[PDB]
Amino acid sequence: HIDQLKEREYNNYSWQDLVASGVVEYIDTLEEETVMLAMTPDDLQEKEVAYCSTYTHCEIHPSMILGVCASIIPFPDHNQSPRNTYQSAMGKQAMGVYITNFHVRMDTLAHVLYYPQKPLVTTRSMEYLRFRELPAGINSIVAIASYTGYNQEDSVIMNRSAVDRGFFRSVFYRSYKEQ
Amino acid sequence: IFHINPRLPSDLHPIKVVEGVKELSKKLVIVNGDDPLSRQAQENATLLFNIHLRSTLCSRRMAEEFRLSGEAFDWLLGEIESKFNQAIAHPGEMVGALAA
Amino acid sequence: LNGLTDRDLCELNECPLDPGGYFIINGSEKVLIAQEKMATNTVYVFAKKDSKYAYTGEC
Amino acid sequence: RVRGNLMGKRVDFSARTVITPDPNLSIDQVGVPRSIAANMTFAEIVTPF
Amino acid sequence: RHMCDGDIVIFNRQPTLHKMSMMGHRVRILPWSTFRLNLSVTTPYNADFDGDEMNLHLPQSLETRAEIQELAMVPRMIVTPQSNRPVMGIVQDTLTAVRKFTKRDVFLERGEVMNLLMFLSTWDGKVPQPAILKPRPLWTGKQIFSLIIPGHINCIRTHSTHPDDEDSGPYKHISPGDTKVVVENGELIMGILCKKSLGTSAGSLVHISYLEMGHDITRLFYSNIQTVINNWLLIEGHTIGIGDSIADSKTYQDIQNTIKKAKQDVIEVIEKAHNNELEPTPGNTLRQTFENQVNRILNDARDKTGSSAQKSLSEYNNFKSMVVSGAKGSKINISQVIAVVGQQNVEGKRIPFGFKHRTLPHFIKDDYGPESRGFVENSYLAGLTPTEFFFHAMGGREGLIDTAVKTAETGYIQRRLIKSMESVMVKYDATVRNSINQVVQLRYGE
Amino acid sequence: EITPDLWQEACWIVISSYFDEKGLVRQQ
Amino acid sequence: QARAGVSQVLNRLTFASTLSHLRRLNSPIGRDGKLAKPRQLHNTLWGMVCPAETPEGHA
Amino acid sequence: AGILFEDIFDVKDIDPEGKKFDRVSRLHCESESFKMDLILDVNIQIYPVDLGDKFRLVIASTLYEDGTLDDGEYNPTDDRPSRADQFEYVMYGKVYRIEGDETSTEAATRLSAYVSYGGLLMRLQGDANNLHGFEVDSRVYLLMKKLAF
Amino acid sequence: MNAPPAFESFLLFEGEKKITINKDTKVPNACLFTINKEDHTLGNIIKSQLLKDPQVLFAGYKVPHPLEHKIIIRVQTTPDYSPQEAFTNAITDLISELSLLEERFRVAIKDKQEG
Amino acid sequence: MIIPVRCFTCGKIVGNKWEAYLGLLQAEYTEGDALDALGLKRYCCRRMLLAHVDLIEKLLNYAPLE
Amino acid sequence: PYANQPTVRITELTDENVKFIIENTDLAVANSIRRVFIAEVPIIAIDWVQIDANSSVLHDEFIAHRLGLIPLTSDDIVDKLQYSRDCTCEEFCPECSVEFTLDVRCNEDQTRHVTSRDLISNSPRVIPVTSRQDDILIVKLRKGQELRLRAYAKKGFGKEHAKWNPTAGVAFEYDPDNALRHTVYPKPEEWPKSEYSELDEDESQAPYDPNGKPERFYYNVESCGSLRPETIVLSALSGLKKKLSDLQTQLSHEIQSD
Amino acid sequence: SRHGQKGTCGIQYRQEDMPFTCEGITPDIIINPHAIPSRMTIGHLIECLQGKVSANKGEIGDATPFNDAVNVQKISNLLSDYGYHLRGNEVLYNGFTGRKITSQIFIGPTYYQRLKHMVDDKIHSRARGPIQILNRQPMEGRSRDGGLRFGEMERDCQIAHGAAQFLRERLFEASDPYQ
Amino acid sequence: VSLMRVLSEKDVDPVRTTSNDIVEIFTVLGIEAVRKALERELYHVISFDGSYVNYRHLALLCDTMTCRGHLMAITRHGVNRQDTGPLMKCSFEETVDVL
Ligand SMILES: [Zn+2]
Ligand SMILES: [Zn+2]
Repeated sequence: HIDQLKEREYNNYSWQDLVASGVVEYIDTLEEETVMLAMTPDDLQEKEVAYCSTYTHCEIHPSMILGVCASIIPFPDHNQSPRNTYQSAMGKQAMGVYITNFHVRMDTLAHVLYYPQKPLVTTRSMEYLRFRELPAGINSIVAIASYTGYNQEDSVIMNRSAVDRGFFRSVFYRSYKEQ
Repeated sequence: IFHINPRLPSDLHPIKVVEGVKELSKKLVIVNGDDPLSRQAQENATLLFNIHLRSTLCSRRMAEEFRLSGEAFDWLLGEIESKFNQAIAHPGEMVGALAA
Repeated sequence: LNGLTDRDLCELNECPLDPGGYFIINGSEKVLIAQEKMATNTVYVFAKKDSKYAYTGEC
Repeated sequence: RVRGNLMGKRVDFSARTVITPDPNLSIDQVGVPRSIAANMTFAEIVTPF
Repeated sequence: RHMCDGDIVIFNRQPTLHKMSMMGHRVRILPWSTFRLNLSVTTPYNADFDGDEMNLHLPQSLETRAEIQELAMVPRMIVTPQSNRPVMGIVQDTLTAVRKFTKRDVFLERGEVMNLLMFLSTWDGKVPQPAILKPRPLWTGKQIFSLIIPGHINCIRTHSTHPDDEDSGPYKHISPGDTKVVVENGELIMGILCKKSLGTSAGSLVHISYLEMGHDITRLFYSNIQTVINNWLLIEGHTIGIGDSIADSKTYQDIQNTIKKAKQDVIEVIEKAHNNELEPTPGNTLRQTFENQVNRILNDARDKTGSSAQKSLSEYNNFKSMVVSGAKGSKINISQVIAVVGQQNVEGKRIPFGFKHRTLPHFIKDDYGPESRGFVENSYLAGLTPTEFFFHAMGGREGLIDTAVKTAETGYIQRRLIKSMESVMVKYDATVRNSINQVVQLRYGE
Repeated sequence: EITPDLWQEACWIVISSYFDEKGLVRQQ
Repeated sequence: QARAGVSQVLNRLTFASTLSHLRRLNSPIGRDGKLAKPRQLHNTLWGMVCPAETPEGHA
Repeated sequence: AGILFEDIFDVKDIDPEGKKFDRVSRLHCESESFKMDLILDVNIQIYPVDLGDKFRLVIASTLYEDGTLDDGEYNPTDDRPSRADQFEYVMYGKVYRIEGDETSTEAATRLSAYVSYGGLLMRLQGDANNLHGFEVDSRVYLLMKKLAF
Repeated sequence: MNAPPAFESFLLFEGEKKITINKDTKVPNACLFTINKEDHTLGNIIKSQLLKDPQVLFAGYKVPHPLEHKIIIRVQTTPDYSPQEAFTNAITDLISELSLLEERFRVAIKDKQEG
Repeated sequence: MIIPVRCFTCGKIVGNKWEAYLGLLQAEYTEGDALDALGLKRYCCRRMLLAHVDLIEKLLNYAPLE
Repeated sequence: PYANQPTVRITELTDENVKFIIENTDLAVANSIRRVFIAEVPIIAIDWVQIDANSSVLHDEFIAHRLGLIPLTSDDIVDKLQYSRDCTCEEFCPECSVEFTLDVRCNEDQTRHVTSRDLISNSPRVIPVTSRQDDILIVKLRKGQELRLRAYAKKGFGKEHAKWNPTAGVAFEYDPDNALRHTVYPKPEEWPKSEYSELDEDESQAPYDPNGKPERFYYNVESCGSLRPETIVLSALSGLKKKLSDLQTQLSHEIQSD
Repeated sequence: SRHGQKGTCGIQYRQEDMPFTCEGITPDIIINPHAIPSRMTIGHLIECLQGKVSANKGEIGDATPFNDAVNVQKISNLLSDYGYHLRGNEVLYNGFTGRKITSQIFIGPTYYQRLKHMVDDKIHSRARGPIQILNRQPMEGRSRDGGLRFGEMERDCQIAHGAAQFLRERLFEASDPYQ
Repeated sequence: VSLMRVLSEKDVDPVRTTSNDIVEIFTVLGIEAVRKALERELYHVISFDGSYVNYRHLALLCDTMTCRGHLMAITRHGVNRQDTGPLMKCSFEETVDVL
C-alpha cells in the first residue's frame, strides 16, 4: 500500500482504496471507547514486559490531534499549553496574503504583506494547510538580548534599516460602497 | 548624625531619658482635651505606641545599647514627635473608599 | 465552480486555493457554524441533586 | 440614566493610545505623541504676565 | 492653547481597581504615536506593553490642575495605604542588572565610571576615590551604586540566597557569599541588591527613602537607578538561550533514577491496594488514602528532581540569574524546564477517567499508574509525549477558565463594597462618620 | 511484507493521500 | 427568540483564519455561565477537537 | 605618619568555603609578630596571591607621609610623594564595625576591626592594643605588597 | 502619521545652534558642550580622545533621549587648562589622526593593487 | 510576492538571484550548494532565497486582457 | 595628550570587499569608522519616481520602493553632485540629480521580466550595476500590462534611508583571543576559533592580559556594487574628518562669541 | 511569534546602532530575555536554534511535534559543524561603543508575524467634538469622534483620592454642562 | 454547626470554641462578638495566600457591617434598607423601585 500509494497521481490509487481494502477504519467516539489503541505502530506493538498485547487499532500520526491554527506551531510539545492557545488565537491575526485573487475582491478591510516568507522550520502538517503557498510572516533574525531598555515588558526593538528595506511593510485596503 | 562611637562612655544622664520620655508622651495627642472622658481615650489611643516608646527608650538600653549622647537624644525626641504628628489621619479623607 | 479545473478557476477570477464551504448572501460570504446538541434517541440516566428526584432517565 | 449617564459620563479632553516603554522618562512623566497634544487644549487666562 | 511640555495630565489603565490607577503625570511630547511611560510605573497600573491602552484626561482649569498636582502626582503615590509598602519597585532588566552590578567582583575603570556618572542627575561633580588605587584604578559596583542612594539612609536587608545558618556562625558581619545588604550613611557597604531590598516590600530601600527623604528625592532615586543600570547593561549584557536549559548529563542520570524509583514506588502502593493491604487512614476512605499515598510519592519525585536540577545550575546560568534577583520566574520554572514537568491536575485531582475507566483509549482499563493519570515526566526541553501533551492541555485549560470567571466575579465584589461604604470619611472632629453623620468609629482605625 | 522504522516516511503518505482525497472543508 | 450567530461573516484576514473559521464548532451553552464542566477539555475530545485552539475570552 | 597598623602576614588558606566569585577570593592570612588574624578579599585577577605567600600589610590613614589627611576624592594629577609608590596593591575603604570581647565591667582584650573596601570586606581580628587607631566610620587604606624573600 | 521625517536627524532647523557651551557650576573648571544633530558617532571619538589628555579630569558624553538628536559632553580640567581648549585640542588631533590614517590607507591600496 | 531587492538584515543585493537559483536547482544542485554557488554566505542572506515564496507567478494568472 | 599613529595593512582587496587591519588606534576611533561606513557615505539612489502608467500586478508604491533599492554606480559623480536640498534650482538639475526612465510594455505572449536593464539613464556613468550576473528584477508583466515612469537619482546617505547604504556587511572585530576578557565565556572550549586567532588548537583563550587596550581592529568591508570597496573607506575617512572640521568651526565661533 | 510571544515595537535603531556579530549581522528584532522564563516557551528557542541550522544547511527544518528523531543534542551537533557555538550563542559587539558585550547573546532566525493591531488605528483624541442628542454628552467611538468613558470605577478612584474638583469637572463640566 | 449545644458540653472549652459561621455567632454570642468573628474570618481568607492588608481597612468594613446592631449584608437588602436617602440608593440597585 505504501508503494501503490506513492504512485498515485500517476495512475489512480487513492485513499478510498485504503478504506475499501480494509486497512484503515473510521472509528468514532462512542466506538473509541472499546478500541485499544496503540500510538505508534512499531513501538507499541513490539515485545517487552507486556502492556497489553491486544491492540485493535493504531494511530496514523499522533500530531493529527491538533487543529488548523495549532498545527502551525513548531514544537508545540515544548511549550506550556496556554502558550499554544495564545498562538492559536494570534495566528488568525497575522497579516499575510490572504487569498490569491485579492485584487478582485472588494472586501472591507484587507491587509496584505508585501514580502511574506515561508517558515524556515515548519511542521509536516502545515503542508496540507497550504501554508507555504499563502504564508503569513517573515523569518527574521531575532536576538534574545536585553539591549537598551526599550524592549522590556513584552516589547521588542526593530531595525530601522531593515524596515527601510521593506521588512514587514504591508498595505491596507478599505472599501466603500454607495448606491 | 552625631557620630556616637559606642566605645566611649556617654554623657546622657539616665534621668534625662526618664523625663524626656514623660514629656514626649504628652505631645503625642490623638484625643484632645482635659476632660476625664477625653484623657481616658487619649490614654487608650496611644497605648501601644507609648509602651513601645517606653520600652526602647529605656534608661538602660540608652546607656548599655544605644549609647546616645545628650544632644543626639534631643534630636531624637524632636524627631519622634515630628513624625508622629505627620501620621495623623487628615480630616476629609475618604476612608471607606480606601477600605473598599 | 465545481469539478472545474485550475485554469478556469483563474479565468473566472477565482482562486484555486479557496476551500469553498460558504454562502454568498448579498455579496457577503457567510459560514454556518456547526452547533452541537445532545444525541437523540438515547437513554441517559443523570442525577440532579438540586430537586426532589434521585434519578432521571431522559430520552 | 443613573449608572450609564449620571455616575459615568463620557468626557471631552480625553485621549487613548497604545503604551510603550521609555526608560529615559522620569517616573512622573508621560510621553505623549504630537497629534494628541496638538488636538486637546487648555484654556489659559490672559494676564500682563 | 495646545497641550505642551510640562502640563499635568491624569493617566489611567482601565480596570481601575485601586487608587494607584489614576496617578497624574507631567507631559513630555515625543515623536511617534504611542503613550510612553517609565517602567517602574507599570506595576501600579498593571500595564504590560503588549497592546495595552491607557487613557489620558486633561484637567481644564487652574484649580483642578493644582489639586491633581498636590494630591495625585506620581511620586506622591509611591507608598500605598493598603499594605503600607511601596507600590513601585525596580522590576525587570534593571533588577536583574542591579543584582549583577552589586556582586562583589564587579570592577569598572575610569572610562566606564565617567560614563556611568553622566547618567546621574543628583551627582555633585566629584569622582569618588576608587576602591583599588594600585595596580590600576578600579571602582566597584557598590561604590557607584552608593552615589545613587540618596541622603543618608540606613537599612539592612538580606539577599535572596542568604543561607539561614550564617547569622549564627562566624562571618556574620563579613559574609562569604555577599548576602546581607547593609546601607549606612547612604552607602552600600555590603550586600547584593535584589527584589528583597529594592522591590516593593515593607522596609525595602525604596521605602526607607520615602519615609526618610521626600517623595521628591525618592522620585530621583527611581530614575537614577534605571538610568545608570540600564547603561551598564550595555556593557554586561543579559540573555537567555538553549544552553541555559540544559543539565549536565550526570544530572540527567540523577533525575531519571529518581523518576524511576518513583514510578516504582507507586507500583507497590498499587499492589498493596490490589491485594487489600493498604489500610485506610483514619479519616479517609480507601480511594482517598490510596490517592494520597500516590500523590505524596509523585510530589516528592517532582520536588526532589527539581531541587537536584537547581543544585546543578552554574552561576552563569541565565535562568538562575533571573530567579535569584527575583526579576522573573521561580524555582519551579527552572525545575519544569530542566527536570520534570510534574503532575497535571484538573479540579485538584489527577486526570479523571473520561472514557470508561480509563483516561484515554491508549491505556487499559483501571490503570492508576503515574503515566496513565497525568504525571508528566518529561521536561519542556525534552518535550512531551503525545498523551501527556493532551493531559498537559487539560490541565492548562483550568487556568484559562478560572481567569475568565475570576475577572467577572470579583469586579462585582468591589462594586458592592464601594456602594456600601463610599461616604464614610474622617471629620474635623477626627471621628469617622458617614453621610447621616452617625459615628462609625470614634478614631480612624482605633 | 511489513513496514518497520521506515515508518515516518510512510505515516505521511497515507496522510497526504487523505488530504488529497478529502480537502479540509469536506465536512461542509 | 431564535439562536444567534449560527451564521457568521467569513473571516478573510489570512488563509489560516479562513480555514479555521470553516471548521469551527459551537457549543450553544449560553454565556453568563459560571459553570465549568462544559468548558473543560474532556478526555473524550481526543483526536476529534483540537485541544489548544479555543478563544480566550468568555467563550 | 598615620600608620594605623603594620605587619607581615602570610596566606594560610585561600578561598576555603569554595570560591564564591571569580575575581575575588578570601585570603585567611595569619600574622607573624603580633599574632593577628586577617580575612581579606583581594582582586585575585590583577593581583594574584597563592598559598604560603608573605606580604607586608600596612593599614594607613592617609597616603601622604606628612599625614596631611586628604579629602576622599580622586585626583590623579598630583605631584605629592605618596606611600602608594612602594606598594603594589592599595585599596581604600571605610571601617564599618569594631567588635570586641568587652564584658559589662572590664574592658576588652581582643578587638576586630571590620573594614570594607568598596564592597570587598576585611577583618583584622587581633588584640586590643594594635587595633587602636581604628574607629568605626573612618577612611583607611590598605597598602599590601608581596615579599619575595 | 506622527512619524518624524528622516532628515531630522542631521539637518539643523532654523535657529538651532550646532554647539553650545555652558559653564557648569557644581565643580570648578567644568563645561557642558551640547551638540545638536549628532549621535554616538561623534560623541564617542571626542570623549575617548579627551581621556588621553592628561590634564582632563573628567570626560563623558550622554545621549539624553534616543528619539532626540543631541548629545551632551561634560569636560572638567585642571585649573591651568580650560575645557574650551581641551575640547578644541581633542578635535585637532582627532583630525590629524584621521588624515594620517587616510594617507596610509591610500598608499596601502596603491601598493596592494599590483605590488 | 516578488524576490526582495536586498537582504533585510545585511544590505546585499539578492534581487538578481532568484532566477539563477531556480535554474541551479533545476539543474541538479542541492539547495545548499546552490546558495553558495551564487555567493551567499551569511545565513542572513541565505534565508532570503530559501524562504522566499513567489506569489507573483500566481498573480500573473489573472490576466486583465488575453 | 595627543594623537595616535595608526597603521593600515590591506590583506585582501577584490572588487567586492576589502579586508584590512588597523593598528594603534583607540577602540572608539575604530568603531566610529565602522559606523561611518554604514551611515555617512554618500551614494546615488533613485529618490523621485513619477509614474505615468502602471498596470502591473504590483502597486504603485511597490514599484517605487523596489526602484529605490536598485544600486546605481556612483563613483566619481557622487562627489560632484550636490544634495538636492542645496541646489539653487527649481525642479531637478543635471548638477544635483540624474534622470532615469523606464518604458516597458509586454506585447509578446510570454511574461516580461522588467529588470534593471530597462532603466535608461541620462548620464552614462551613473547606471544601475549592469556593467561587467543577472539583473535586479523589478516586476514581471503579463500580456498587455505596462509600466512607464521616470525617476530621479539624487545624493544621500544611509542615515536618511537605508537605500543610500553602500555596504553589504561590515565585519569589525578586535582581539580574537579573549586576551582582554571583554567577553567572558562560561565554557571557553565550546567556542570556535576566530578566523584571526593566533592561537594553537590546544588552548582555548589567551591568558588574561591585565594592562592592555584594544588595537589591531580587523575590518572586512563589503560593497553592494555602488561604490568600490576601497572607495567606501577613503570616503568614510573623509566624511568623518569633515564632520569634525565642521564641528570645530562652529565651536570656534561659539568660543569667540562668548 | 509562533509561540505566544506578542508585543509591540518599542523603538527602532538604525543599523549603525544595533549590536552586531563578528560579521555584520545585526539582529532584525531584539526581544527581552524576561519573556522566556515565566512563560516557558522553550519551543521558541529550539526553533531559533534549528532555523540557524536550516539556513546554513540550506534546507528547511522539521518541527513536527512528537518526533523522537529531533532533539536538542542533535540540533546542537549540527550547528557546531557550521562553525557556530553549539548552543546558538554568539559574541555581539555594542553598536554604540564597539566594545564586546560580556555575555554571549542568543541569536538566530525565528519566524515573526505582524498582527493587524497597528497603532495608527487606535490613537484617538478629543477636545469638544460632536454630541449625542438625547443626553448631550460626547458621542462614542473613535470614528464618531467620541470621548472616552470616565466610568464608575474611575469615579471611586477619584473619591478615594479626595479630589472633589477633578471629579466634578470630569462629571459635569467636561461632559454635559447645563442650567 | 450548633455552637450552643456544643459549648454546653463538658470537657469542651467554652472560651475558645469558635464557629466559622457568623450567623451562628450572632444569635449566640452577640453583635460585638460578630464583629470580632467577622474580622477573623475576613483576615483568614485574605492572608491565606500570604498577602497582607492593613488592619484599618478591615476594621472599617466590619464596623459598617455591624454598626446598626444587626448584621447588615453588603447586598441590596442590606445597604438599601439603611436610611441613606433615595438618591444614593437608586445608584446601587433597583434604581426605580426605590424612587
Ligand atoms: Zn544579508
Ligand atoms: Zn539642481
